[PDB]
Amino acid sequence: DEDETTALVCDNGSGLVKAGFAGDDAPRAVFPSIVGRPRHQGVMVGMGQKDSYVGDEAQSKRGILTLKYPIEHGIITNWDDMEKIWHHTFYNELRVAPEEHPTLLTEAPLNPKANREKMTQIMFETFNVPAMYVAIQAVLSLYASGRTTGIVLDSGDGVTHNVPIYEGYALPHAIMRLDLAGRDLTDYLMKILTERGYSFVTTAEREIVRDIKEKLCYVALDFENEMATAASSSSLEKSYELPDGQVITIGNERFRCPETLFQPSFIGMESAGIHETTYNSIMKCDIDIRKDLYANNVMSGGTTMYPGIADRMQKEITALAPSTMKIKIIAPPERKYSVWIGGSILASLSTFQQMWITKQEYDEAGPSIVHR
Amino acid sequence: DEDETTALVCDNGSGLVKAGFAGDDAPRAVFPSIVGRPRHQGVMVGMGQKDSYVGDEAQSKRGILTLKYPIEHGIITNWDDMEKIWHHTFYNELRVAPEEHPTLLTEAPLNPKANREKMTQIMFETFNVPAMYVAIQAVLSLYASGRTTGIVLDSGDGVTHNVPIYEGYALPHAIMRLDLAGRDLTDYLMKILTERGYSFVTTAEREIVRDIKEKLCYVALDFENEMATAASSSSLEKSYELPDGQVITIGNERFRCPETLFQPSFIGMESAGIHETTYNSIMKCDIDIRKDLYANNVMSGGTTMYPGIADRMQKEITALAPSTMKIKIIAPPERKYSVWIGGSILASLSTFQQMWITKQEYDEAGPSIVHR
Amino acid sequence: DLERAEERAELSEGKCAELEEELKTVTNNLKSLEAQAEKYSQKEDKYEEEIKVLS
Amino acid sequence: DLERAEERAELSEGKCAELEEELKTVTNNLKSLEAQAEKYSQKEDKYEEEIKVLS
Repeated sequence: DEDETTALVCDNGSGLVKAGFAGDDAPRAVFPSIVGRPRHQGVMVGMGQKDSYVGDEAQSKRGILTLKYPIEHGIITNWDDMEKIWHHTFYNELRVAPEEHPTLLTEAPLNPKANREKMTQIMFETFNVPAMYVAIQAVLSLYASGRTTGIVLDSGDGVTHNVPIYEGYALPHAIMRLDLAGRDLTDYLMKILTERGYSFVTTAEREIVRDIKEKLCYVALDFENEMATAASSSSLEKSYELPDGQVITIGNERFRCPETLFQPSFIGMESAGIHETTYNSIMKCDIDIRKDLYANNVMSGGTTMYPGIADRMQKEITALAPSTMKIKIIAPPERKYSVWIGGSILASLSTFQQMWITKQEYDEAGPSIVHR
Repeated sequence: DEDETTALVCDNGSGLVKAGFAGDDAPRAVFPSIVGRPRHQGVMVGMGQKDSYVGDEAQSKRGILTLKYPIEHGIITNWDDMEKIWHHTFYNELRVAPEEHPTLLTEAPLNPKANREKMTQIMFETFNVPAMYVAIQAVLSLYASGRTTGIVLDSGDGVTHNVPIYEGYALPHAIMRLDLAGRDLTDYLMKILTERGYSFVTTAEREIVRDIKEKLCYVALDFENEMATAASSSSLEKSYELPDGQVITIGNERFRCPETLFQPSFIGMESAGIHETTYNSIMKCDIDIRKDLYANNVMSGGTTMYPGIADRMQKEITALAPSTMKIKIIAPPERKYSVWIGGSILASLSTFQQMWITKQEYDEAGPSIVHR
Repeated sequence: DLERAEERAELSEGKCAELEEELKTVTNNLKSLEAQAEKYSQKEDKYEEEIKVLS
Repeated sequence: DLERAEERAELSEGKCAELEEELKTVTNNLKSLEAQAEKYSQKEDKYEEEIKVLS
């Protein structure tokens, strides 16, 4: 129990932090990855002067603060502001004292060696956690779907990745990163919806375009004869009621937004798209392992939640793969937390105890120890 | 007690001064904002030659003096004559010595920086008050209705304003000023009542048209089919008995006077009216704060006291606002003193002590100190 | 059943406010008429005593 | 959001009724004080005219 209860799992994202206790089924804490700094001197009624704001209080009060994102494209870019988000996570969100809890953290696919050593330096030397561990994100997603070999298409708020994993070892030279994700996708909907003849003028109009994207957006299979369908004008249309009455209608654009993930050309991106990239990762891997990867395309991440994403991907890679092959696109329902759940499982596991980096290892080996 | 008893609250208006002690429920002193200067040399029986007259003695003796209004449209226009009204307030009306009383004063919505510094220069350097503070009027009105975010429609004797306030900070760029108020409104009634076939010939006829406006005037909802009602001639009519017998009847015009506040066109004004202006203030503010402002339209000022003002405004902005919105027009009964009461509360408060500008702050920082 | 419960709530809150407002005005018109009545009763008794003495 | 809208509706209807009741009582106390005030004002003016004439 000492640490059975006690292991923490913190998944640091570009848009959201997911956090909680190893053992739980889902994150106890989910909140924006921002750190707000007040543009002016003054106070809220009853509070003192605050130097900084994090998560939702930074979002809610955004009009008087300069908002900053510590993690650009999955990589920690500002370490002063990240130690601020961690502090908030332990002390306010989970309300635990960190110096008696083992902490499993996550990093990104080709996270620079030096960063994995730096967050270890900050975990052990400024938070004084007993022990910690850094798992790679795609690797926890795979594992949370039971398996050990597969290829994960991972897509969240600032990055998309393909991480081919074989008997647990993520394959460095076959990993692909595509910098277009849910953030890019909300801003494109924004324009095709103002372009539908609308105005997201006040900040209460801006924010909810993102809630339109999440609730009403679709990834149609045969996106071709779906536009064609749009035109005959079926009961395909969908009206959402705004903060007030102002019933906005979205028929068609509803799927023009996730067609951006297959066609980056919709947004002036010259890069290849999700399905081709799944494939290219795969023809960059060893030959003998390619049947395995093909029958185990595990999807994780908030942006892979658009319904019919899996069917489109299913047919997208069948038709690029040699017919002798078995294609299989696994997309679980909890996928917006796969990464986290994979960490919860792993860290609550009976056999993981012997991989925890302890302060004994650290004080004796330097940050190098956990770096592997 | 030193200053718990001792804080003064002086609300300077275009028509009336409201004054008294922080702590009280209502102003100890209310009187016209005039300064009379005798047109001829001579005396009243038993008095000496008087150079000047202020408040009610200036009104009562108006036939031999040239009357002057120091505050034009809420802004202090003559500083020689204002120091005269302050002097009168402290020494004669409240009969206090100012050099041992902290003084909370009020200013108008976009009061020029230089004025807030000038009345501070006169408070500290010619009245020698221990400490003082200048609150913005709409902001005290809001606060006296308990809240901190809302939009105040403030309307008195020379100005009308809309001041959107968010967690206490009045929003400069969304404030609207409409120069038509109770003064304009008494003169319009005057004409529709002489136009009813009457004569307000002597000064005892002039003054009481204003007491007709206050007692008998109404703001009808559906001002349309209220004129229509007037015609069928119901028992809608209302006769007032003059200083003498001369029973004057006012049926209809009774509401044609406050319909001027929604239709400025009744008086050759091309500006928009109260309700549209409430609204325009609101579509000039941030988007995310517009649901707040809509559910918190606080009314203050002598001219917002016309019964049924709130119902007309209620329906005036519901029908301009998106139906998804909650409208809420708060109009308290003490509203002709909201501003003052908000100051009484605030200045008698336990936490306000640390915002008082003291002579220590001033003698050391210059007028800049209180200016903020 | 809701748009109905909320609509009934809003109409009764509106009614409530209208009546509460009509009241501050009638109880206030009052302190004024009761005070005017007492002021006149005292002016009356004074002149009733002075008429007795001039008679 | 409902048990909340219905509960707020019931409490505001209760408030509404209490205030509407307090009012029939204050407006009724009124026709009485205003009538007493007018009755005395007329007794006053009569004796003020009779004191003038005896003076």
